[PDB]
Amino acid sequence: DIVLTQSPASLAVSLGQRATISCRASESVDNYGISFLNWFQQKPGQPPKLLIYAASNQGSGVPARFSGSGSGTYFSLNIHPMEEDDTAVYFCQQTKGVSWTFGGGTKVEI
Amino acid sequence: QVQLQQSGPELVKLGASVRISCKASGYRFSYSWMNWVKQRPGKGLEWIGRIYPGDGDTKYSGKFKGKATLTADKSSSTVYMQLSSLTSEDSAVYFCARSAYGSEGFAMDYWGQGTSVT
Amino acid sequence: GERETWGKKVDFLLSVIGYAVDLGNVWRFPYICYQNGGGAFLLPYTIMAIFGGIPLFYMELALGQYHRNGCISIWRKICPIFKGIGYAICIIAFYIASYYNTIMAWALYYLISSFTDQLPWTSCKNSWNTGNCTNYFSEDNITWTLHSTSPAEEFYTRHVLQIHRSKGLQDLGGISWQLALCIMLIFTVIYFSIWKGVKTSGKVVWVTATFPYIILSVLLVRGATLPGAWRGVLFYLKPNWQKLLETGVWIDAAAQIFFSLGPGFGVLLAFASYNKFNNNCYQDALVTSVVNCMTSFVSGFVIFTVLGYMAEMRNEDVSEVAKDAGPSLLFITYAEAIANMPASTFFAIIFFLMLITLGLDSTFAGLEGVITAVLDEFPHVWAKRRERFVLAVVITCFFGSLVTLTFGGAYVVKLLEEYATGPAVLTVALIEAVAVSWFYGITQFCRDVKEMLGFSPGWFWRICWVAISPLFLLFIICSFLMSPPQLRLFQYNYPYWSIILGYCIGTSSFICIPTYIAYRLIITPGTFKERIIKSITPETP
Ligand SMILES: N#Cc1ccc2[nH]cc(CCCCN3CCN(c4ccc5oc(C(N)=O)cc5c4)CC3)c2c1
Ligand SMILES: CN(C)CCCN1c2ccccc2CCc2ccccc21
Repeated sequence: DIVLTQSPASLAVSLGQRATISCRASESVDNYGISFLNWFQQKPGQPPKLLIYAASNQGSGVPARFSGSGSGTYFSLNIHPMEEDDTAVYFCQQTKGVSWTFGGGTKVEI
Repeated sequence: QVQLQQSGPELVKLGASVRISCKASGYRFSYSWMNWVKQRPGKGLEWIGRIYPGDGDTKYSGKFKGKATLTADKSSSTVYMQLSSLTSEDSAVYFCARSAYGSEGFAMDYWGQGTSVT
Repeated sequence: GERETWGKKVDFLLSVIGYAVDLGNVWRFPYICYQNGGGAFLLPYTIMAIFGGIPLFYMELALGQYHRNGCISIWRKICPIFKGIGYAICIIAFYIASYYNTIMAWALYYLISSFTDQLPWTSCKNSWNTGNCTNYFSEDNITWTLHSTSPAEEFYTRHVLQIHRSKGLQDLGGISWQLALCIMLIFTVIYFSIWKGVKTSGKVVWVTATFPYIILSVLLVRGATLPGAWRGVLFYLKPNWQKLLETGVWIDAAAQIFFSLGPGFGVLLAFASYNKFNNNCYQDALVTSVVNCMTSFVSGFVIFTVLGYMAEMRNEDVSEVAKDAGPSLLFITYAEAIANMPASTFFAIIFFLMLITLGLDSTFAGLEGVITAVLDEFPHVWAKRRERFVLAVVITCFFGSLVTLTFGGAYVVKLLEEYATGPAVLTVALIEAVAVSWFYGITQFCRDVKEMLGFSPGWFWRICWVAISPLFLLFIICSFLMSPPQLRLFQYNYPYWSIILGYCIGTSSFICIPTYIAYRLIITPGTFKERIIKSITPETP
């Protein structure tokens, strides 16, 4: 069981600014070079489509707006300035063993 | 292509048991995990357990090992999780996420429809 | 402060046969014995051994037993100008203890990571990619792809080596702490085995050198019991006389027999320099070679009965089954076969135990050689405190081996394996043999052996040391002195500057010989003729 602290839990960002979402943990989840962590997005009434592999590599069928950076303990999701279509909840699901854990989610809106 | 399917919704009864199914197709499912999450209405996701059809390696977290025993049927391309002692808190949706290959960081690529129990 | 003799005669007879079989006889002999015919290789193995490895072995033993003066200080009694052989063999021992303990570190990691009831070679977990996984034969379906890799291969190249985090020799940053603290234990065992000289380095052999055989017996039994043993043993013993025509089989056989018997590396001298004078230096130099050959033969049976079982299970002939280098051939396919065996978690523990024990005593001997050499070279600043300078040589070898334990790992280990054992070591051995044979008159080298044993050497060794060994060493030198080095491990083509690096590593040796030759010719006075004639004859005070 790893603790996944997220902040800020709510981003009141408008159209045209680069919002940020932090995700810290005790580990040090960097394992075998590929930092075991992911980023999701749960639109209201939808399954959590995946965003980022290993907090750096893009997912599948996703625009290049959702970037990714960080290694070790501090993982950040520096989303490109977006419009009101990407209003959802973003989770930070690590994958380092043995029991994975989901974040708290940071809902974004104008 | 990869796509997953689940069963329909059920009813939450005090102490009853329910068997949530989850199909798989379009890939060699005998080597990819089949996660399970619980997204309660209004709150964030919560990891339930894990399974690996082909070796029987299952993991859990926070007493979910005695409340949800996962079972993988590698014949009909389906995975199960026999819930038990359904407390009023267990009335939520139950996705069936497919963990990707290990080199990608165990990415939950494809998700089922969601077997909500109420 | 006399020469500390061995505990018993068997105390040295076992130490030398522990030093003999290190890793060639356990993985390289079958891998080099199936590529070259299979049955047409044992004949160019035996008729090359008897001609170029056993006479050198007996010459080293007789020299060390008569002179009793080590490796670097024996040249002041053989040929003064060739005293650089000691410094050259010390540099060689440094490079080789640098690249050689990494394999033992990998084996110890496999040992300490095999205590789990389910070995981590059957499943396919996080650090082991699944997109190219599944090539393990324990599957009913016939799904296969040329890109798929077995889980044991991913365990060897992604968990212990972490070679996926290194694009080659261009960058190898990051050190494997789990291996950095794993090789430290092995070097601690080495120092605590050779921290007293021979009184403990002989007693450790009583359990380190005979234990690999006790494990090889049961492994051979289990392999012969396997369902599909004969399908592999037949291929191991199938002769292809059309392969014997090419000189490649002869070159490989000569290289294998030389680097398996290991004559002239400054260790057999240091060993024979300890036992008594009247000891039988013939009945122990003639049994060690045949014991090494029989060990290689039995280990070939083991490896190839396992490979035959694996091929029979994978529904495919023995070809196209783990065609790669030696360490891969022992850590991937054999590891998978062990993980699929019925009584798993036991045929892995004992296998890695034997794999580390038949390397520990070998490294003990390889370091004790140069230790005794440098000790009896300077008996005033040394030979009074042997507790020290062994810590020094161990820390030196460890700090030199700290580059082979990075995430690059095999990318440097293969280089130091196929460059530090090239024409440098063979030129050192050739110069040693031509100094003991041509310069130092073999008439005296027969008179002393006769007065030591009780009978002069027969006409077999009398003609070989002067015509066969210095010729079969010149041949083995000029063989791959022109062959293009094309290392290419793990589908990684080495850059061109790697060739210059290997040339410089080879030049690190065989530079001490001309250096000391010049340094000795300048000091002696007179014209060139007397300057030569002075430092050819032994001191003899
Ligand atoms: N300087 C220089 C220089 C110049 C020009 C060159 N062209 C090519 C080279 C080097 C190419 C590799 C040469 N090999 C290959 C294999 N090989 C060997 C075979 C059997 C064995 O068995 C064992 C064991 N049991 O340890 C060990 C062991 C080792 C020893 C040497 C080279 C180098
Ligand atoms: C080749 N087996 C049989 C000898 C033992 C290992 N030995 C080796 C190993 C490979 C090549 C040459 C040498 C020379 C002897 C030496 C000296 C110091 C440390 C290791 C080694």
